[PDB]
Amino acid sequence: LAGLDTAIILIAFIITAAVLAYVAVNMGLFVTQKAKTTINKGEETASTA
Amino acid sequence: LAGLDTAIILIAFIITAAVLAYVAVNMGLFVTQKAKTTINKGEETASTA
Amino acid sequence: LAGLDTAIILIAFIITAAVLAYVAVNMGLFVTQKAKTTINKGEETASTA
Amino acid sequence: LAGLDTAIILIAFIITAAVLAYVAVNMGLFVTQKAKTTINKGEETASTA
Amino acid sequence: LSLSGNVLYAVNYPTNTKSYWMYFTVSPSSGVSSVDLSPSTTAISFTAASRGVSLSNIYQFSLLSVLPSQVNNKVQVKLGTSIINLTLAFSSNSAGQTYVYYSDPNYALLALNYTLGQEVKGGQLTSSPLYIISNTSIVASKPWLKNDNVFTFNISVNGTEVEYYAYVNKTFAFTYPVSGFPLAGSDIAPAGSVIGVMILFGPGEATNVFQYETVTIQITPNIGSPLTISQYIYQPDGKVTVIG
Amino acid sequence: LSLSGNVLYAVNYPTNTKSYWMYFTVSPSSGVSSVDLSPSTTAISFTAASRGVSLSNIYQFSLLSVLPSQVNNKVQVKLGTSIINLTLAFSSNSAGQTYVYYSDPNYALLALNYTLGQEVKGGQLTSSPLYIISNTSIVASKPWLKNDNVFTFNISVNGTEVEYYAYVNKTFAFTYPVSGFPLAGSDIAPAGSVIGVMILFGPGEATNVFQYETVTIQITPNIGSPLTISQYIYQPDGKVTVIG
Amino acid sequence: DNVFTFNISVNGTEVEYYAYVNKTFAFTYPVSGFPLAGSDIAPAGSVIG
Ligand SMILES: *[C@@H]1O[C@H](CO)[C@@H](O[C@@H]2O[C@H](CO[C@H]3O[C@H](CO)[C@@H](O)[C@H](O)[C@@H]3O)[C@@H](O)[C@H](O)[C@H]2NC(C)=O)[C@H](O)[C@H]1NC(C)=O
Ligand SMILES: *[C@@H]1O[C@H](CO)[C@@H](O[C@@H]2O[C@H](CO[C@H]3O[C@H](CO)[C@@H](O)[C@H](O)[C@@H]3O)[C@@H](O)[C@H](O)[C@H]2NC(C)=O)[C@H](O)[C@H]1NC(C)=O
Ligand SMILES: *[C@@H]1O[C@H](CO)[C@@H](O[C@@H]2O[C@H](CO[C@H]3O[C@H](CO)[C@@H](O)[C@H](O)[C@@H]3O)[C@@H](O)[C@H](O)[C@H]2NC(C)=O)[C@H](O)[C@H]1NC(C)=O
Ligand SMILES: *[C@@H]1O[C@H](CO)[C@@H](O[C@@H]2O[C@H](CO[C@H]3O[C@H](CO)[C@@H](O)[C@H](O)[C@@H]3O)[C@@H](O)[C@H](O)[C@H]2NC(C)=O)[C@H](O)[C@H]1NC(C)=O
Ligand SMILES: *[C@@H]1O[C@H](CO)[C@@H](O[C@@H]2O[C@H](CO[C@H]3O[C@H](CO)[C@@H](O)[C@H](O)[C@@H]3O)[C@@H](O)[C@H](O)[C@H]2NC(C)=O)[C@H](O)[C@H]1NC(C)=O
Ligand SMILES: *[C@@H]1O[C@H](CO)[C@@H](O[C@@H]2O[C@H](CO[C@H]3O[C@H](CO)[C@@H](O)[C@H](O)[C@@H]3O)[C@@H](O)[C@H](O)[C@H]2NC(C)=O)[C@H](O)[C@H]1NC(C)=O
Ligand SMILES: *[C@@H]1O[C@H](CO)[C@@H](O[C@@H]2O[C@H](CO[C@H]3O[C@H](CO)[C@@H](O)[C@H](O)[C@@H]3O)[C@@H](O)[C@H](O)[C@H]2NC(C)=O)[C@H](O)[C@H]1NC(C)=O
Ligand SMILES: *[C@@H]1O[C@H](CO)[C@@H](O[C@@H]2O[C@H](CO[C@H]3O[C@H](CO)[C@@H](O)[C@H](O)[C@@H]3O)[C@@H](O)[C@H](O)[C@H]2NC(C)=O)[C@H](O)[C@H]1NC(C)=O
Ligand SMILES: *[C@@H]1O[C@H](CO)[C@@H](O[C@@H]2O[C@H](CO[C@H]3O[C@H](CO)[C@@H](O)[C@H](O)[C@@H]3O)[C@@H](O)[C@H](O)[C@H]2NC(C)=O)[C@H](O)[C@H]1NC(C)=O
Ligand SMILES: *[C@@H]1O[C@H](CO)[C@@H](O[C@@H]2O[C@H](CO[C@H]3O[C@H](CO)[C@@H](O)[C@H](O)[C@@H]3O)[C@@H](O)[C@H](O)[C@H]2NC(C)=O)[C@H](O)[C@H]1NC(C)=O
Ligand SMILES: *[C@@H]1O[C@H](CO)[C@@H](O[C@@H]2O[C@H](CO[C@H]3O[C@H](CO)[C@@H](O)[C@H](O)[C@@H]3O)[C@@H](O)[C@H](O)[C@H]2NC(C)=O)[C@H](O)[C@H]1NC(C)=O
Ligand SMILES: *[C@@H]1O[C@H](CO)[C@@H](O[C@@H]2O[C@H](CO[C@H]3O[C@H](CO)[C@@H](O)[C@H](O)[C@@H]3O)[C@@H](O)[C@H](O)[C@H]2NC(C)=O)[C@H](O)[C@H]1NC(C)=O
Ligand SMILES: *[C@@H]1O[C@H](CO)[C@@H](O[C@@H]2O[C@H](CO[C@H]3O[C@H](CO)[C@@H](O)[C@H](O)[C@@H]3O)[C@@H](O)[C@H](O)[C@H]2NC(C)=O)[C@H](O)[C@H]1NC(C)=O
Repeated sequence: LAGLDTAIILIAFIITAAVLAYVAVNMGLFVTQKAKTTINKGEETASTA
Repeated sequence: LAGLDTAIILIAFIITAAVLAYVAVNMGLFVTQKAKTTINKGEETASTA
Repeated sequence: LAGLDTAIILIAFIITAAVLAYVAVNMGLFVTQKAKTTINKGEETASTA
Repeated sequence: LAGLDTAIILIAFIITAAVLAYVAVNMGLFVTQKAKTTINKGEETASTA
Repeated sequence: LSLSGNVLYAVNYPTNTKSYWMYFTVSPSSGVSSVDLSPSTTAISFTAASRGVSLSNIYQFSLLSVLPSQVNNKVQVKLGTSIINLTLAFSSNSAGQTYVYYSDPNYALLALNYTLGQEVKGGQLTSSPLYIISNTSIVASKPWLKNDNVFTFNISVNGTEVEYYAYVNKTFAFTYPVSGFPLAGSDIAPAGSVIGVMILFGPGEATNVFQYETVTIQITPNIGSPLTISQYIYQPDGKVTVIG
Repeated sequence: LSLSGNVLYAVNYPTNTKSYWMYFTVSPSSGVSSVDLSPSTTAISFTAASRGVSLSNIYQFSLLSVLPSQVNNKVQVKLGTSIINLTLAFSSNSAGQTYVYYSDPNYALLALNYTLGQEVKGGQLTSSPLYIISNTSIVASKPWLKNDNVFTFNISVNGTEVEYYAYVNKTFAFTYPVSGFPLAGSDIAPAGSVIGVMILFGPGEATNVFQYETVTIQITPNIGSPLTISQYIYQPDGKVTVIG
Repeated sequence: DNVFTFNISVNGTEVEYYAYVNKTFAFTYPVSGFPLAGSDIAPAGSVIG
């Protein structure tokens, strides 16, 4: 038993960490692309006149 | 008997661990989405001016 | 007789294990909800400013 | 008898816990090496340009 | 379940007096196991706590139950003399399985209008809460459609824009397959499937737009942890707005 | 997946009344592991929230499934008397593996036109949403091509410019290999491969150009985090424009 | 006790008010983005004086 129930908490905590991994990677891909776009618009703002 | 009563403590401890699994996964899904939203609002706060 | 008295110890030990099952499940439901509440208050403490 | 049958549940539960031990140690060795490899590839991705 | 897309919110923009629908995408978490999404077993709750709105279960229908042959070529557009059969459930093959999905919420809505009208016609359902028409002239003959919530969407047929008017009797949710779903007929989302969830607001919850408010949605299947979704909603910024 | 190139957007420049395609390049992030890109399992969503356009899955086809022998020497140009076989999938060898790629979106489009026409001919697909012709005279005999979305591209054959007209039935996306792809036949992008993603607009989404608007694309494979791509689009400045 | 003055305009006429302050104290009031009148809660995107 000590492991069976302990195996239930391992499965669940893996899934819980994998959900943070999923969100953090997606949102890093998002924000870094917002940064890419912003850097481009910043250069365009400095060059165009 | 040694197993019959021992089988009562296994059933109960499984349910107890499954209840933590249920709560931890739900609350991880919740907090990671609060993080997603926060990351978005942080970028919006840095970009909007 | 060997079984009659042996049947008295089985009934009693079942009840004894069922009492632990009752307590452990109740107290797991309690503590996991204290965890849920705490996780919420932790996020609120990190977000509110 | 109370011990003979009780000795059957001890042998079995030891084996059951040893099986979790076997799996958890193997899979920890696996995932920590996936982490090692990932950390290396992350540095290589930051350095190579 | 994990939230596996943005949460989209639709309103009568720019006027923002009335609320139309929310759309979001879900999938089984970390690819580990399948989830039963049958609307008999599963609940979807919706709460906007600030305004005291709390619906314990809005989930009514699923297109996961529906085979492509039940919806394709069964709604049609009269463009003058010509009559065009619509294809709504798209499909593709891998490893001898047919995958089924709806490319957008508009084809999902039309497939649902058909399915629910067909279930009313078959006596399996008392009334459809959704009614979709291209012809608005009909509404004068059907006065119950005057007061319930209405929104519009366009599809293209023979390269021509067709506007449909969707009439919604009460706030309800439905689900439909988006990718990785070979189990057509089942209501089960397998691991590595992607499921669209759409909430259409009725005249109660539609009454004014969500602003400066927290909206919580929770999907609770019969096995496993529920998925709880929460957004604080700022003023909506377009016909559709990304809220989360 | 990481976005591993610029996002290119094509329109009927300078008139800017109509929208043709978007192209961008993706690769598995930081070289760590492979990604399944099969169009049965994966979704690509497209949303232009301002105008209420929201497509939950537009991904239909992949040339990652396609061996060079299935496309090379299988489309041809009649330059007067002479007939020239095209090579579309380029290939090279390293360590006993054959790498496969398409040098540009034009050869990828022709390889897809062939592949989908061949799948229709084989009864595996009901209709191709893409049809590509050099001869425009044909269009009068095929009135369904009159109203769907059309764009043109040129390739050079025997040093002569050949214009092709691409007719697009509905908004769809496809993927094709660009480099580091030895796994031809598989739909799997291995770590250190580069995959072209191309979205062709149908007559619905084509109807007017994106300006002063946010466009979001999301690629969601069956395992791992989705890649979410977002651009605010200013007025497009050429036949192709770099939007992100 | 401490006294300061401020002017408001009423019927285009300057009215001087004298404010008498017994002890050092602070108060808050809404400046923008505050629909929650009655609550003492500053919502996200409100501005409080
Ligand atoms: C496009 O949609 C139509 C309406 O749902 C559908 O008509 C129905 O057809 C079924 C049986 O199909 C046969 O007959 C139809 C003509 O009615 C033919 O188009 C088809 O090839 C078959 O021969 C019939 O039971 C039902 O009453 C019809 N409904 C209506 C309102 O007419 C069409 O079949 C369908 N497909 C095509 C190719 O037009
Ligand atoms: C959504 O379901 C409605 C039923 O709940 C259905 O209304 C019925 O419509 C049929 C006739 O349908 C054909 O004609 C219409 C135009 O009149 C086409 O748009 C449609 O594609 C079909 O070819 C009618 O006999 C019946 O009386 C109606 N029933 C009710 C309750 O009003 C709607 O047609 C359907 N929406 C769509 C877009 O199909
Ligand atoms: C919402 O509930 C209404 C009252 O319960 C109901 O109104 C009744 O409609 C029936 C039949 O007309 C409609 O049937 C389908 C539903 O199966 C509608 O989608 C469509 O618009 C048909 O016109 C009518 O005989 C009856 O007199 C009405 N009664 C009352 C009290 O209003 C609506 O049908 C139902 N759904 C919608 C979409 O409004
Ligand atoms: C939508 O419903 C209308 C009434 O419910 C119906 O109009 C009725 O139809 C005829 C007249 O023919 C119409 O046909 C064409 C094409 O549908 C229309 O564009 C045109 O303007 C005509 O009105 C007539 O018997 C009846 O009195 C009409 N009723 C009304 C109130 O106009 C429409 O035909 C139908 N479809 C469309 C596309 O509007
Ligand atoms: C969705 O379809 C509508 C009808 O199928 C179409 O409206 C028709 O178009 C013109 C009027 O111009 C419209 O154009 C803008 C932008 O599309 C609309 O926002 C505006 O409100 C105008 O209505 C007209 O010839 C025709 O009578 C219209 N028909 C109806 C029923 O309104 C819409 O243009 C089309 N797109 C959108 C975004 O709504
Ligand atoms: C260039 O493209 C042609 C069209 O796809 C292709 O013709 C096809 O050929 C296959 C079998 O190939 C043999 O026969 C062809 C002539 O048809 C020879 O060129 C080739 O050397 C082989 O001997 C045939 O099954 C199919 O019907 C043909 N299709 C058509 C439309 O004619 C050519 O093979 C290909 N290569 C060359 C070198 O011309
Ligand atoms: C590419 O176009 C060239 C003309 O722009 C053409 O050169 C001329 O060819 C003709 C006919 O002779 C060739 O026929 C075949 C082509 O399929 C060749 O394999 C063969 O060797 C012949 O040379 C010739 O009368 C004329 O002199 C050529 N023009 C010049 C300036 O030299 C090419 O043949 C053609 N190539 C292909 C592969 O189609
Ligand atoms: C894209 O796929 C189309 C099929 O979906 C295909 O149309 C078919 O064309 C064949 C004949 O193909 C040969 O001839 C044309 C010029 O007529 C060449 O451009 C081409 O390279 C081939 O050598 C015809 O038998 C059939 O009826 C057509 N099918 C349909 C549905 O129209 C297109 O040819 C193809 N595009 C290209 C550039 O190959
Ligand atoms: C987009 O969808 C149209 C309707 O579903 C369809 O029109 C039908 O086309 C068929 C066959 O003609 C075409 O076949 C291929 C598709 O496999 C086309 O790429 C090519 O242009 C061929 O000419 C025709 O028999 C039928 O009458 C048409 N029916 C209708 C209602 O339009 C288109 O084929 C399809 N694809 C494209 C590229 O437009
Ligand atoms: C594109 O399709 C046309 C018709 O679908 C076809 O024209 C038909 O072909 C012949 C006449 O010969 C033509 O051949 C050359 C080379 O293709 C042309 O440049 C020239 O102008 C001739 O027209 C005839 O039987 C038929 O009536 C023609 N039909 C029409 C409408 O013109 C073209 O040959 C074909 N290819 C090209 C390159 O245009
Ligand atoms: C889509 O709308 C087109 C008009 O915008 C229409 O083309 C015109 O069609 C008419 C009538 O001819 C067609 O009738 C059926 C359509 O059901 C076709 O299968 C058939 O091949 C005929 O061509 C024609 O007078 C006119 O010349 C066409 N216009 C042009 C510019 O070519 C299409 O027929 C229609 N398609 C469908 C499938 O409804
Ligand atoms: C792409 O190929 C076209 C045909 O294969 C070719 O058009 C032919 O060229 C001339 C006309 O000059 C064109 O030149 C400019 C710049 O290329 C074009 O933008 C302009 O619109 C003219 O059309 C003519 O002899 C021939 O008839 C044309 N053929 C057709 C079908 O238009 C284009 O020049 C070539 N390049 C581009 C950038 O479009
Ligand atoms: C605020 O309101 C005061 C009374 O409501 C007013 O004072 C009255 O104005 C004049 C005297 O001139 C004043 O003007 C300057 C600039 O405003 C002051 O700084 C200066 O100290 C003078 O007092 C007089 O007719 C009347 O009796 C004054 N009343 C009182 C009670 O002083 C202030 O002028 C006005 N503005 C400011 C900035 O204090």
